Amino acid sequence: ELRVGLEESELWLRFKELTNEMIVTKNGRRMFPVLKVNVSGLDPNAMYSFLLDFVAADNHRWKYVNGEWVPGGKPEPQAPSCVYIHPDSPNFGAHWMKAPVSFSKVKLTNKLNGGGQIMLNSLHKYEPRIHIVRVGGPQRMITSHCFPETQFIAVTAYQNEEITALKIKYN
Ligand SMILES: CCn1cc(NC(=O)C2CCC2)cn1
Repeated sequence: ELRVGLEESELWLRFKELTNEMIVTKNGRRMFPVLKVNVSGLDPNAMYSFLLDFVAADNHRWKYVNGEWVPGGKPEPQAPSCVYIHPDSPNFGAHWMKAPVSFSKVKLTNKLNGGGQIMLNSLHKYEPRIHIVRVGGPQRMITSHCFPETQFIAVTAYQNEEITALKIKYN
């Protein structure tokens, strides 16, 4: 059975219990913590690409109001985000299972750009999701996994200094 797990879940849970925030810039900003996934149960010899996208967790705008995050009252349907291809893709099952698959080079932006950078809406809450795509073979296959532990609000600057402090303490 194909098993997908989150590396460093206990750290992600520290961020999550404060409401995690990720900075977005015009040119795009890398994530901290980095999404790292433990994968087992692949065919060592089969061919796979690792894809990353961000699901709008709800249809609302969020605002930091008197030291706490609160959703607006005006739901807007959230278009799905663009997909980031892990740069080691495409690659053998063995490659993907020998060390945690680390998305250290994805950059989160607030502006439509050449591409590579993933555009998110500022003050929307996001749930990271991967797709493991079996490629090359006749029969294609996808397996998808969400990481609730890694939810965050996209922000142009940090609102909760408790987050600012955790980011510095562990980077
Ligand atoms: C990072 C190098 N790279 C990989 C691709 N495309 C794929 O792997 C396709 C299989 C479905 C997505 C394009 N560039």
